[PDB]
Amino acid sequence: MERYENLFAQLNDRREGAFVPFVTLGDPGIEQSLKIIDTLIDAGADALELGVPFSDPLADGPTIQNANLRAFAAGVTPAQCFEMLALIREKHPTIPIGLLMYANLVFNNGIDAFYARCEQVGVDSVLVADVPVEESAPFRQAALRHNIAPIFICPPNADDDLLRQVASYGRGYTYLLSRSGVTGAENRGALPLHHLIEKLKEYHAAPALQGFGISSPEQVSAAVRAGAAGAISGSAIVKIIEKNLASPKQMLAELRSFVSAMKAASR
Amino acid sequence: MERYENLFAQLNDRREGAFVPFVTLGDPGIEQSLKIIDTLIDAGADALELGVPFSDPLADGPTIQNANLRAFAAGVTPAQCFEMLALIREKHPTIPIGLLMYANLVFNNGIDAFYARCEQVGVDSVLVADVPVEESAPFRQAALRHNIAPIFICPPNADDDLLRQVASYGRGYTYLLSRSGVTGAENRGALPLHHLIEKLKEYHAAPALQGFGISSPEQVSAAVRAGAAGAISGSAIVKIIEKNLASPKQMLAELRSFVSAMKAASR
Amino acid sequence: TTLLNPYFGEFGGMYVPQILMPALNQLEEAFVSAQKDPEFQAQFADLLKNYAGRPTALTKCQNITAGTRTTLYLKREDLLHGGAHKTNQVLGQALLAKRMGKSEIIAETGAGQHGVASALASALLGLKCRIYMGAKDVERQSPNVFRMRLMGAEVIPVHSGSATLKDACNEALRDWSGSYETAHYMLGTAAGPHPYPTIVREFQRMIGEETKAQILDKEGRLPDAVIACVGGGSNAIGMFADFINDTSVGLIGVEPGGHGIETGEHGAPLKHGRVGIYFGMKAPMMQTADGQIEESYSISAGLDFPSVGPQHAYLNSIGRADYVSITDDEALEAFKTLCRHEGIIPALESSHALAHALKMMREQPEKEQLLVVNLSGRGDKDIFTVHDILKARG
Amino acid sequence: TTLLNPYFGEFGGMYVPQILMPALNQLEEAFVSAQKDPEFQAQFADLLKNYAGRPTALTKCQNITAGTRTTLYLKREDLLHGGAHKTNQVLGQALLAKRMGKSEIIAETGAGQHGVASALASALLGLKCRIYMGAKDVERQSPNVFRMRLMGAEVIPVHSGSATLKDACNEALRDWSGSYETAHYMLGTAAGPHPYPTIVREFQRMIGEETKAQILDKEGRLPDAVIACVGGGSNAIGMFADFINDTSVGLIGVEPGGHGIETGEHGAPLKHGRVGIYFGMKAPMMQTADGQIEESYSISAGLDFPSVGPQHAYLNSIGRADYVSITDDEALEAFKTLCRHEGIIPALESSHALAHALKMMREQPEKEQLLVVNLSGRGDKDIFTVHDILKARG
Ligand SMILES: O=P(O)(O)OC[C@@H](O)[C@@H](O)Nc1ccccc1O
Ligand SMILES: O=P(O)(O)OC[C@@H](O)[C@@H](O)Nc1ccccc1O
Ligand SMILES: *Cc1c(COP(=O)(O)O)cnc(C)c1O
Ligand SMILES: *Cc1c(COP(=O)(O)O)cnc(C)c1O
Ligand code: NA
Ligand code: NA
Repeated sequence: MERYENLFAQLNDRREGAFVPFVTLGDPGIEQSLKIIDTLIDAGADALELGVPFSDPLADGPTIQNANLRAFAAGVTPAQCFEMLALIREKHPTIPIGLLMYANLVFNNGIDAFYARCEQVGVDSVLVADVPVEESAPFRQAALRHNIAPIFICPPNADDDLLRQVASYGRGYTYLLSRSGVTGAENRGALPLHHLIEKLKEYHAAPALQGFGISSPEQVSAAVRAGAAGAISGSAIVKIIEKNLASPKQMLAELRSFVSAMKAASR
Repeated sequence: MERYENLFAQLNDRREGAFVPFVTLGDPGIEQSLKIIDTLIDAGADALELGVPFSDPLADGPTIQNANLRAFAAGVTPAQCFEMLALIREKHPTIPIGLLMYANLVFNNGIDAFYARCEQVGVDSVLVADVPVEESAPFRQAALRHNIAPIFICPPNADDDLLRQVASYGRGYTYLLSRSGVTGAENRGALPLHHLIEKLKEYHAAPALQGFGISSPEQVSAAVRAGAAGAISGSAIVKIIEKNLASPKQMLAELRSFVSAMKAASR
Repeated sequence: TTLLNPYFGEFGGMYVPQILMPALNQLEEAFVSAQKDPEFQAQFADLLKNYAGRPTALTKCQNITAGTRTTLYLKREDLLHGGAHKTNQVLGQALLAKRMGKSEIIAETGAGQHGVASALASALLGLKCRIYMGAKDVERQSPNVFRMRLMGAEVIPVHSGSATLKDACNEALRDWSGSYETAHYMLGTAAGPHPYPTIVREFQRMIGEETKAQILDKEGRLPDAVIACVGGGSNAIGMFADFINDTSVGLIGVEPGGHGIETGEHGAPLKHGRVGIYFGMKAPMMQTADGQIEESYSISAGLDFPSVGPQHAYLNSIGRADYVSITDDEALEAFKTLCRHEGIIPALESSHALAHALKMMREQPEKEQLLVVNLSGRGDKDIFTVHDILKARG
Repeated sequence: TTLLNPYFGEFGGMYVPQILMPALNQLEEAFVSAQKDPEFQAQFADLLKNYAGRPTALTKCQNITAGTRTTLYLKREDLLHGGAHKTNQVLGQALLAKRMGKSEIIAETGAGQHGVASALASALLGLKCRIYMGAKDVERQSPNVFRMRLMGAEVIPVHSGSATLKDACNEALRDWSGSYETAHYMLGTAAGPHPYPTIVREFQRMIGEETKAQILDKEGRLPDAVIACVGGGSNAIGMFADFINDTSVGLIGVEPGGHGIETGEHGAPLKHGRVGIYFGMKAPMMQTADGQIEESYSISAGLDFPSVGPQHAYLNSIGRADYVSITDDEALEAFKTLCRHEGIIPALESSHALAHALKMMREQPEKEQLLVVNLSGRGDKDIFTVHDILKARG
C-alpha cells in the first residue's frame, strides 16, 4: 500500500498539514483504547502513531511511562495489540497507522516475523525508538520486504551525512525531532528547524512530521509554516487520558475538543 | 608494734595454726560490716585481712568482685574505711589487722602518706595485690618507715631467687598462694606446697599463711600439717554474706558457725 | 562509523536513540585519544596507586585447601579504596569526562556500590554527581545512600517500572539524552552501548595484569584457571583480559543461581536467558516470552544486572571462557568458610566465585590445580543479610 | 630483672600480680629473640604484604588545603585489611604466641575493632581465640560481635564494674592469671605492663617507616609534623617511632575532648588526668579524687581507653611530642569535610587527628607547613552514628 503517500498528496492539494496523535495501545484498557482511537479519528486525526506497551520505554518522559504502566495493569500484550491493530484497520481503511516500538519487541520472535505480522494486520510504518540509523539495516530491510515504511528520527544535532542517510533509508514520513531529551508536553522545542526541513526536501526525504513537545495549536501551525508536512502530539493527548480515567465519557469529549483544535491549526 | 610476731609465738605455744578470714570493708554496709567483723573475731579469727573497695579488683574472682560492688553501692570510700579500721583497733587491741589493697589506692595521695595513715589507725600489714616484688621498693620502704609489715605473695610457679626475695622483703607473714588464677572458693589448690614452705623456713621468711580456694576445715588442717603457720579464707566467708543479705541475723549466725569450725581445724 | 569495533561477534552494538549517538562517538574518540596519551596514563596510574591503593595483594589460602592438591590465591580487590573493584574504572571514566570538558556525572546504581564509587571519584575530581537508583533499592540500601550524600552526590529515586536497577539504567539514559552536552554518563559495568564494554574492560584490566605478574613471581607459572563472579561483567573481564591470549588459562565466570536455576529465580542470563536488545546492546537477557525485561534475583544485590556484558557472551560462544552458576546457599557457605578459615569477610557477590572454586577443589581433591579467585569486594556490607538468614534458620 | 627497660622515664613498669611475672618475662625474652630472627621477620613481612596489603598509600589532599600554604598527606591505614591499623600488631603478636608454643589467644575489646583484628589473625594462624568485651559494649557493637563469631572467636561479655573496656581488660588479666601456660594475652594498644608498650610500638612502627620513605620520595624532605589520634597510643606511636630522632619533625597526639574538657566528659588523661597505677602500668589516668578508675567519654568508641601508653606520657614530659584534644563536634566536622572533599570516609577516631590538622591550617592559612595525618581507620562503621546525630540536629 501507499497510505502515507496518498495522505500527503491529498493534504498538499488542500494546502493542509497533517495532525497525528499518539497513544499507547491498550491504555487504560483494550475496549477504552479502541474507543479513544475512534474518537481521535472522528475528531480529525490524519494518521495515527500507536505504541506497543514495553517494560522499559527509555525515550519516554513520565506521561508516556505511565501510559505503558496503565496498559500493563490491564494485562495488555503484544499479541493483543496486533488484534487491536487488525480491528482498527478493518474499521478505517485509508488512515496511515504507524507503530512506536522498542527494539526488543521487534527482535524478540524474529525481526522478519515482526514486520510480516505488521503487514498482515495492515500497519503502514514502524519507528523503533532505540535503533539509530547505524544499527538499522536488518530492520529497514525487513520493513521494505513486507511493505512497511521504516521511520527514522532526524535529531536537532544532525549533520549532512545523517540527513542524507535519513533521507535515503526512511519511507512514509521523516520523524523530525523538536529537541533533545525524551517525550513530554511540559518541554517545548524552540530550535528553528527551517534548515533541516529544507535539506531533507533537497535530498528527497519522506515528508517531515515534527514531534516532541507539541501540545498546542500554534505549534502545529508553526511546524507547517516552517515547511514540515505536519505535526505529532503524544504526551498532550495521553495527559487527557490520565486526567480523566474516572470519567470515560468526559475523557472522550476532551480528546475530541483537543484533536479538533489541533487539526484545525494545520489548515 | 609486733602483733603478728606475738600471735605466732602464742599460737606455736599451743601447737595451733592461725585461721584468718577476709572480708571487704563496708560490705554490705558500714554498720553491718563492723558487726560482721566483730562476729568473725568472737568466733575465733586469729587475725583479719580487710579489703578496701576498689573499682578494678583484677586478682579477684566473682565472689569478691561482687563484695566490692556491694560496698560501692553503699557509698564506701577509702576515708570511711580508715575510720572503720580505727574503730576496729580501738575495740580489739591485739588482733593483727592486714589490708588487701590495689596499687592505685596506695599511690593515689602518696605512698608514704598511705602507710602513715595505716600506722595512725593501727593497721599491722598491707598486701598490694598488683605490686610484684620487682616493683615493690617504694612500697616496702614506706611500710617499714611506718612500722607496717609489707606482705608478699609467694606463687606456686616460684623459683629460688623469688623465694629469697620474698623472705628478705616481707614481714609479718608470707602469703603462700595455693594456686594460680584469681580468688575463689570454687577452685581448690591441689599442688603440694611442702617444698616452698621448707625453703621459706630455711631463708627465715615471715611465717606462711596459705590463701586462695581455702573453704573447708580439712584444708585448714592440711595447710598446718604441711608446715604453714595458718590459712586464710575469703571467698567462702564472703559467700555467706552474699547468701544472707536479706537476713542480717542469720548472716551473723552462719558466719559464726563457719569461722568456729575453720578455727577448730587449726588446733 | 566508529574507530573501534562495537561488536564482539554478534553481541554488543549501539542501540540507543539517534539523539545519543554523537555522545557515544565523542566518548569513543576521547577514549582512543586518552589511551595514547602518556599524561592521561600517568594521571590515572597516580590515582590508582596513591589514592585507591593499587597494586592490591594476591593472597594464598592454605587453610582452605588443606588436604587437597588445589593451590588457591585470592586477588584482593576487597582492599581497594571503597571496598570493591568498581573504584578502578570510575577513576578512569571521571578523568575521561574531564578530558572531554564535561562538569557533571550521571550514574545508575542497584545495590549502591557503583553509586558510592561514582560519588567518591566525583568528590575527588571536582565533578557534580547525580545518581539514579530504583526506589525499592533506595529503601533497602540506606547506608549506601547516606555515603553518597556525605560525598556530595544527589541521589534520585526512580519509581518507574520495577523501581530497581534496570529502571535506574533507563532514567540515567533519559537524563543523558537531554544533558549530554554538559554531563557524562558513568555506566557501572562492562555492558551497555559501545564504547562502554570496551572502556570498562580497559579501565579494569589492571586486575588481571597485576594477577599475572604476581602469580608468575610466586609460582613461576600461570594459573590453571581464573574465576570471577558475573553480575554485569566488569570485575570478571578485568581479571580475564590479560589472560585471553594465554590459551592454557581457563576463564570461568560465575552467575548467580539464586534459589536454583529450575525455580526461575536466578540471575543467570548468559547461560539461561535469551538474546535480546536492551540497555543499548544485543546480549543475553532475563525476559518474558513476549520480550518484556525482567529482574535478576540473587541473595547478593550486586549481581542484579538483568543481562550481561557482550564480551562475555562472545567469549562463551567461541568457547574461550566457561560460565557456571552458584546458588544462594552455596555462596553463603563460601562466605562462612572464608571468614572462619582465612579471617577475610568477602562480599556475597565474590562469594559466588569462591564457592565455585571450592566446588572445583572438593569435587576432585586429588586434581593438581592452581586457581585464582577474583575477590571483587569486602563483605562488611553483607553482615546484616547473613545474620538475618542464619538467624531465620537457627 | 628484665632484658629491656620497662620504664619510659617515670612511666610504665610491670604492675601485675606476682603470678603473672613469669608470663611477662617469657614474652619479653621471646620478643627479643624474634626481633633478631630473620625467619620471624620474613614471615611477619610476608603476612603484612600479601595478607594485610602493606605498604599502605600516602595520599595527598589538595582539595582540602586549597587556598592555604598547608600541604596535607594522609597515611592510609584505612586501606589495611580489617579497616584499621590494629591488624599490623595482632599479626606480630600471633606469630609471637606461636613462637612460644601457645595455642590460645585472649584479647580485650571496647568498640570491637581489636576483637575483630584478634579474631582474624587467630583464624588465619590456627589459634583458638577468646575475646572479653564489657556487656554495655557488646550491646552497642552487635556488628563487630558477629564478625568475631563468624571468624571463630568466642566472645565473652563482662558484666562486672562499668561493663565496658577497663572491665574487659581486668577480665582478660584474670583469665591469663590462670591460663598463661597455654594462652597468650594479645593486648590491644601500646599500654599495659612491660613488655607490651614496647612490643606494640615495634609491631606498628612500619607506619612511620613507610611514611618517611613515601614523603621523602614525594616531597624530598621530612614532614613539619605528623599527627595522630591517641586512645591507648598504638597508631600514634607507630607513626611517631621512626621520627623520634628527627628532631625537626613535630609529633602531635590528639586525645578526645568529648563534650569539652571543662565538662569533665572527655577521654584526655594525658593532659587532663592524674598519674596512677592501673592496668599494669604507672601512667596518666581518668580517676576520681579517691583513686577509683573511671571511663573515657568520646563520640568515638575506639578512643575509650581510660589511660594512655607510658611512652606518650614520657615523650610529653620531655617535650619531644605535644598533645592536644579535639571535641566531638570538631571530629564530626572533619569527618564531613573529608567525605565531601576527598571521597574518603574516615573513622571517627582518625577524624580527631584530621580535625587538629584542619585547625593548624585554618588558624594560620599563610603558614607554609607539610603535614601528615595518620588515617588510622575507615569510617563505614560510624555511618549510623553520624547519621543519627545529624538527624537529631536536623
Ligand atoms: O509525547 P510528545 O512529546 O508529544 O512526543 C511525541 C511522541 O510521544 C510520539 O511521537 N511517540 C514517540 C516517538 C519517539 C520516541 C518515543 C515516543 O513515545
Ligand atoms: O577468696 P579466697 O580464694 O579464699 O582467697 C583469699 C583471698 O580472698 C584473700 O586473701 N584476699 C586477697 C588476697 C590476694 C589477692 C586478692 C585478694 O582478695
Ligand atoms: C558491583 C559488584 C559486582 C558485580 O558487577 P560486575 O560488573 O559484574 O563486576 C561484583 N562484586 C562486587 C564486590 C560488586 O560491588
Ligand atoms: C582502636 C582505634 C584507635 C585507638 O587505639 P590506639 O591504640 O590509640 O591507636 C584509633 N583509630 C582506629 C581506627 C581504631 O580502630
Ligand atoms: Na547479569
Ligand atoms: Na586514653
